[PDB]
Amino acid sequence: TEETSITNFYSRAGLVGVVNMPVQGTSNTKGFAKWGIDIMGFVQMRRKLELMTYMRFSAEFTFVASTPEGETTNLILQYMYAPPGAPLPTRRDSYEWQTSTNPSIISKMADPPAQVSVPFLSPASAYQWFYDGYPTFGKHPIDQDFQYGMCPNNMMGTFCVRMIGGGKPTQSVTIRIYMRLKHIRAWVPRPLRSQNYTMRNYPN
Amino acid sequence: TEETSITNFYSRAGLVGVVNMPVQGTSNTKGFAKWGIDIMGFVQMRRKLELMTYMRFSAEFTFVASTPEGETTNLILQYMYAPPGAPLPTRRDSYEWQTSTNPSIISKMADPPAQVSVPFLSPASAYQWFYDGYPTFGKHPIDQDFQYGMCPNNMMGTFCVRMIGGGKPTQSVTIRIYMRLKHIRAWVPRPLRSQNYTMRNYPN
Amino acid sequence: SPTAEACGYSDRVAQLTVGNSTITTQEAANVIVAYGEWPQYCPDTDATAVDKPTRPDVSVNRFYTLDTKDWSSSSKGWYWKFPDILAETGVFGQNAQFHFLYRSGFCIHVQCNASKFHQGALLVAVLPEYVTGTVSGNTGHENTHPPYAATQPGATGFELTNPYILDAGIPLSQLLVCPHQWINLRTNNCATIVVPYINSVPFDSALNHCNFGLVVIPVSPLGFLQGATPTIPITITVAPMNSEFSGLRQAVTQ
Amino acid sequence: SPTAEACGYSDRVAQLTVGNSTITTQEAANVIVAYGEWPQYCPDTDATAVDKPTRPDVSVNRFYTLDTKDWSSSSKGWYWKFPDILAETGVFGQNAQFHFLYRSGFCIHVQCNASKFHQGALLVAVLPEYVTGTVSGNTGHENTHPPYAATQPGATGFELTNPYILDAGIPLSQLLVCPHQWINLRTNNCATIVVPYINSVPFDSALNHCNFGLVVIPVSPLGFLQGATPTIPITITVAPMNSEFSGLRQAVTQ
Amino acid sequence: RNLLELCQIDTIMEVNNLTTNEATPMERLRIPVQVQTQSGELCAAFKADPGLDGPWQSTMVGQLCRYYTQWSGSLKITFMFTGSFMATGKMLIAYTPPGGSLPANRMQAMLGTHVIWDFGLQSSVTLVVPWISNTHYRSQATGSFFDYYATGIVSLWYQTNFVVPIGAPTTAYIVVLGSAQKNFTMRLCRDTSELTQAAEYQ
Amino acid sequence: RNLLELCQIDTIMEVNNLTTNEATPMERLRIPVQVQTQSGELCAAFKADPGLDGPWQSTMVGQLCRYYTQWSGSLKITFMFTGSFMATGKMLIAYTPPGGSLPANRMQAMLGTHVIWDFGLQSSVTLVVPWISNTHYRSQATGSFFDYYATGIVSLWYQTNFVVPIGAPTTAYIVVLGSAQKNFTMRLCRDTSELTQAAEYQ
Repeated sequence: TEETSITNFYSRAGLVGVVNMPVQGTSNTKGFAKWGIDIMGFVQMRRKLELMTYMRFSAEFTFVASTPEGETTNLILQYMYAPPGAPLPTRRDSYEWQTSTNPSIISKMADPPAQVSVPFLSPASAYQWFYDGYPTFGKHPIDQDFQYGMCPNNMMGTFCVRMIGGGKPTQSVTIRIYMRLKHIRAWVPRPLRSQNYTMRNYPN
Repeated sequence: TEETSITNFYSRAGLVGVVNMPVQGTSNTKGFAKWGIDIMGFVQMRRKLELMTYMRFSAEFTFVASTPEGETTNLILQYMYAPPGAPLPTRRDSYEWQTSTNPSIISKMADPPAQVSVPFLSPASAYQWFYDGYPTFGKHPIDQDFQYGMCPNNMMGTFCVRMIGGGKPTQSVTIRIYMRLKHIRAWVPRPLRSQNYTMRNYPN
Repeated sequence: SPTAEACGYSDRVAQLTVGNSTITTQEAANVIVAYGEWPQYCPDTDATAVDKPTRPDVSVNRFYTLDTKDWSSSSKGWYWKFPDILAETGVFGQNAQFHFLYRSGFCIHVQCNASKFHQGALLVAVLPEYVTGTVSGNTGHENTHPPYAATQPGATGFELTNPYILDAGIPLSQLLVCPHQWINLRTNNCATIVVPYINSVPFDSALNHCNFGLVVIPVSPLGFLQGATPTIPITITVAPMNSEFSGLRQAVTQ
Repeated sequence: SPTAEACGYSDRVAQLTVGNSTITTQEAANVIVAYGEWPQYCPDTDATAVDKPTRPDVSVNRFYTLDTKDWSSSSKGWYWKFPDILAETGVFGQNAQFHFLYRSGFCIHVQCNASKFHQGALLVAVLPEYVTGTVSGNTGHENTHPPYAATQPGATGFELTNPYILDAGIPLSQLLVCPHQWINLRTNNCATIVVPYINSVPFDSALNHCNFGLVVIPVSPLGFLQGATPTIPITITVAPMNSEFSGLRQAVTQ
Repeated sequence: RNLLELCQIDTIMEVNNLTTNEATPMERLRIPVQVQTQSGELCAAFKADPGLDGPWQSTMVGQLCRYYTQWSGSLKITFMFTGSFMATGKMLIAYTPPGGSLPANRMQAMLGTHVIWDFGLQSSVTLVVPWISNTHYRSQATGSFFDYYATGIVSLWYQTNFVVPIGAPTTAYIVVLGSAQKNFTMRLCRDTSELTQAAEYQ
Repeated sequence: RNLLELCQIDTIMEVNNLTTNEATPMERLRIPVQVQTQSGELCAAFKADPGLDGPWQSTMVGQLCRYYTQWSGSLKITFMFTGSFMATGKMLIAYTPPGGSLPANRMQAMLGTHVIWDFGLQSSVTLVVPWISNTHYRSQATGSFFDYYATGIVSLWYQTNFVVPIGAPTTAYIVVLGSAQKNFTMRLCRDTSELTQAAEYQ
């Protein structure tokens, strides 16, 4: 079928992650929400992506806001998008947040929901779901050891999401984000695995 | 006339079903509303469909929300569409509801109303309004007996409708859904019946 | 136009040919073909199966005189499940029971010992789905439901108690909507129908629920003097068109 | 189609040629080429480096009989990190250690002393990423992690304790998904694979994490009488295709 | 697919709504004809329009007519003579054109539009009923109010008689079929007049 | 990229789900064959459909089948004879077409669809399993309820025997591979039946 192909399979939207900024809550009292952006983060999504070794990503992002109530309130949220190079905002008010370079979108809660399309971010021709081996040359201690996996290439960057208010919010906001991959070309033989637990869904 | 033909007759929108999720009500306290989707469910619609043995369905769905008050409130409702294969959400919060594969639409109450178009779901070339005979091979008890009708082919699937809130809603929502059939090709001699009651409008 | 008088049809003749059988009856009905179709062999595009079907044409496709039933002045009709009835008899039936999938049209001949006098035309019809239903306790509360034996009448083609009960819930009057070849029997009582059919379900095992049910229910009472014979048998013979079956396996009556 | 019987392949022969070496084995495997590709030399468009690479073809590309391991009835397999193993030996290895970037496919020959009797086919595979993982305390709490020595097995191609442990977490059953040339050893036990590969990472130093790991893990137990020989060595020889390296600099084993 | 196709259908409408039983439409459905020495007796009558009589409505045509507020089209009513071969007898079937009343007379009835049936001559005879109307379309349900609605009446009478060798039944039946002519149309669809759901469902 | 491509993959499904250990699929995976004088003993049986047995599901094909509610396609199961060269023996591998039961008989089993294996003649033999179905597509998970779902059964039996010079092992293994034919399709994707996340993450 249609379904079989990657695009069809992939094309369904997914919830990459949700971030909470409680109005009242001490946490996210500070303006902060930023998220690093992983294609991963979805347990289910992770496995599927894992299935193929490498892919190139083009994606649509959809933004929706909902409270735990599920009721929506009026906030004007502007969230900008940082590359990995950058220093991030330190605080809500933080200066950088008024930044020239991070993609700025201004939306209200409804929104009706903001949508964007976002490019693949990697110095390399692909994102690797797994790496075996260090990004680092130097001696390889037991301490350093955690380091094998990382494959920094698969590091999308951050979304920083800023609220307007200097003061604390009256009302609480949480964000859920959905990604569609606009189109993926993926090809490589690679097993999906079911096995015992090194960790969640982990080969290794 | 124009009216005579199936499309003209059919084309009028119909209310396939309404689902209630009372805010306060203990029922649908849990996030749950899912509905299996039957072309049937409309007594009147049922008869008309019954008139022709088989049809292929292409349809438009229209979504509207109204309370028993008839007043509208602001909720952000996302309802996704499940195929029959699937496990359904168990609860409001249920994990699957964050699902990659079920068609997700995000709407507010107004909406102004969300609309969709939806394909025919059957492994078979048609949906049969009636079946005489079991889906099942095995021995045919008096107990099993209820089983003749079913024709599982005519099983559209589920809409699962999710509210955002982790907590219970403040306000009560009910959903009415309308279907238009985008276009139907139906042909087969088949009587409409008026008769005594085996059951509602039932031949048999 | 058709001759007004006769339910007929046929003074003239009818001949049905099939492998290793030919039947001709002077007292016959002109053939009426279902929906203006004629039975065909499933197209490649049509067929999922991917197994080479076996089409024993002659032995399978031919004349079975399954049953005779005498007719009283009035009688409750019985109707005949297509797949089972042949199934009981061979060769077709044995294969049918044997093989999972059976689909085919067939030609049907119903004949009575010719009697001019006979009146009170009888309705004959084939119904694809025919989905039986019960009084449900007659309260309607009962919600009651099928026999297996009922489901598979076998050869006998178990009768329906009541004419609308005939399947389903369809009044004698309304039933006409599905076309009939009536036998008035006012003329010779014979009917010929070929029902090529395109089935609702793309495939029916017919091992189970029968593809068709052939029904016979009298519209008009036979009326007649003391003067002449109380009885005339009605016999039905049918020959299937080339069927398609898949799934060779072991044999099960099921 | 391929001969059913043999894991084989090759009664007939195989010959591997490389600079200043040719190896032929009667008991050989027919070559299986990875993903239907064949190793190539990096295109100009492909290459960022802007340094003229050195392609010592012969000395570098040729036959190294890195190691032999005897095989017991059953043995835990070891798998062989591509870059390091050659690296230890020259000429290739010296350059490899010397030079920052190494990328190339290579041809692999695995041979055993030919024995008809041998059974219990052994799986051989190459895996690009192969990313090792630990029991993590077997609670799973532990979150544990690599040796450097493990990372660079060097020539030895340090063994994996458990077959699924082989990299990573991939069950013996499932592992097949990455294609293998099995040596049943039922026939002559030899395998030939050429793995041209397009690497996931556009460049890997391979000074560090190895580009490939070549794994050998027995599917089926060797079974045999007291009657005949308890031992047969398995030896692996591989010759790289013309590699590309950049960064001349000083020498570091790293 | 078109409803009209259904309209054509042969299915049978009872001559007059006479309910021996509600349950069985049959009793009304067949209309007796018997040897009767009297001359020009009324076999049966029904309002031609399908709606009024009811048995028509029960039939597909009637049902559909109920559906559409307006119908125009020639209706056809076939009658089938179920009696024995030996039997013979001649009948008169007349459409009484609107503006007329039911003739209540052999002579009055005959003139209208009629056919003479000859039994044994023809087992079955076909009556035809024209569309004659002031208005281009007619409304489905005919209340007391609407003349424009009203189609007219059909009546059957004995032209000659019914006759049979004894040794043959005195009495016989005729069965009535009806259909719509090729040109038959309906308009102004309404909520299902044909069927009303006993109960709606949420 | 297509899942089907994965389906094709050689990777091995265990003949029957026999768990010596949950941890090691291997124990079930290889199926013993030994010299046995008896005639027509049952080597093994599994429900042909990948879902039921489980080892299939464990395999790529099985896993994918779990993914899609409906699959249609000829499945192929290859068997490999790991025994020693010296050994020889002949086997029977049969698909029992749906509507049949598992033959439980050499004779019954044989007739179905079968191949005769000759060891030494061929180290490996390839069984093939056709798609035979009433319905165009079949559902993935076969509950008690759905016959239409059910593919059928596969069973292995000793045609001749297993024989070896002593000096050679009495007992040997066979390894089972399986794949999907070129024409193999799936539909009605579902949430990952193949894998369920132990826990979801916020």
